[PDB]
Amino acid sequence: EKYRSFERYRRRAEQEARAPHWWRTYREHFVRTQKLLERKHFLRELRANVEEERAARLRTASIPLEAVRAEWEGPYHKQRLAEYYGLYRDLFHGATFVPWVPLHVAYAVGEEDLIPVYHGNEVTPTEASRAPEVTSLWTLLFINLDGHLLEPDAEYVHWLLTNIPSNRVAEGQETCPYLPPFPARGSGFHRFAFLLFKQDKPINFSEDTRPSPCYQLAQRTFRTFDFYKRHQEAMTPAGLAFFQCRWDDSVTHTFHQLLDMREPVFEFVRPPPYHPKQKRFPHEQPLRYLDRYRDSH
Amino acid sequence: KENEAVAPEFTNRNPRNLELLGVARKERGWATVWPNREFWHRLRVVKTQHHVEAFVEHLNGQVVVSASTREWAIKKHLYSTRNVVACESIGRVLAQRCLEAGINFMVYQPTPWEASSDSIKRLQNAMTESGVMLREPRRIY
Amino acid sequence: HLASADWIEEPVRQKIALTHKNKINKAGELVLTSESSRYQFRNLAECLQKIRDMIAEASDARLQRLRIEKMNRERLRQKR
Repeated sequence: EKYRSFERYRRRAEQEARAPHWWRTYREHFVRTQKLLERKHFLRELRANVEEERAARLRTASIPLEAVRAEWEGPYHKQRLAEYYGLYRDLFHGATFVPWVPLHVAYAVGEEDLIPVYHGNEVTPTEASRAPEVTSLWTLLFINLDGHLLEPDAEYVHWLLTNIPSNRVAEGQETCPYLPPFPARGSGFHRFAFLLFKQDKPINFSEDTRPSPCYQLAQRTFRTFDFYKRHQEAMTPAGLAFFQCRWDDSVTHTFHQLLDMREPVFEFVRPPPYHPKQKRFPHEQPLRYLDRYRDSH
Repeated sequence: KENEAVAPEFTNRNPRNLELLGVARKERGWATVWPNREFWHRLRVVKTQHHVEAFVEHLNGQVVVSASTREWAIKKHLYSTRNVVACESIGRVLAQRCLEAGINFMVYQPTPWEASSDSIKRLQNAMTESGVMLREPRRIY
Repeated sequence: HLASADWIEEPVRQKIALTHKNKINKAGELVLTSESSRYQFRNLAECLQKIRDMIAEASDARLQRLRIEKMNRERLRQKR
């Protein structure tokens, strides 16, 4: 058969390229049931509706999109964002968990509204002046995955709560007091992820308790993997929420006022200049040949 | 002061840090192949016999944001999976999923007939009003 | 120091700074070097000549996109 449109060849060609082959190619080098029956009944009703048919032919139909979002929510798609941004590799050394509790967080700004914290969202450090609102007996931890200034694997806590009764977070132990974001300048977008871990039994995390207030980076540094490994028996993550933050004026305030340190500033480091090595005695070297080699020409 | 201690060079591990900054590498090869590969993300719109689907796909071929009328939430409020209005809704829904995913920029390369289709044009109108950009920023060298 | 230097006229200073911003240090000084000859005076002479050329020669979608991405973020920031 011959493709009657370019797309037919393109779609097959695109699919063909994606699939691996024995010959070398670029990619290898560089790379419940009851509910459905109820759903089917709605389809018949929706299709039968004469008004809906008229709207379709009149191209005037509309949708309550807000309902779609709630019904769509979500576990499988929520995992994609966390994995896509590299939370799992940095936070659990590659362990991947499907979030089952629809965790949602927002940074409270003033009193009129609270800034959402989507998956992959961008929130300025200024807007994060105060701690955010997070919505059985579980725990909850805050992380600065790439906000660390000295060690790559290490990361800093904003605030860590343990033994959170049911859902109410006010009763959780404030092991780590809240700290505003402090992303270094020149490093682009820093990803901060919010993790919710199922707590099988209430356990005193004396090891993770930190002085309140604490303004030392030497004690804020920690590792999620080893911390989770120590509690991995009773800890199974289920909630995810992470945003990106750039440098901002508030960051200077955080680094100086309470962190009490000079603001970190970074940029791509260029290689040392390349210098040709001329010969001390240019034996049998004319000026015309040296003229091309030297700057003058 | 202990806090002052900082490494000479930063350690940023965010995959999209370079992409968001614009310094991430875009495929500049494939000079003998069409179309250009100088896009971090692409909008893939698949119109099946009974369903219309739109996706946002990275160069690697893995969809990050997927919007399909096959999804239960959209269809229940959507009369017919194949329709001009459905293209608008999936674009707005795809945008909302893009809003959920944090992806603001994308590269759309419609085919000659696909571009001429009014439904796809309205779907593009759905994306622009939702703020999703059909054109990505240029790479930084 | 390009800006502080008063011998260069102010209009030239701004044009030089914009044209050769890459050669300005964080302190604001204009830095140029020559290591292309075995003669120290030649390197000095080359450096001086380049300065003379700069004085004589001296004598947007990006912003919109930054607004668009910021506008997109605000619309993207909708989970209330």
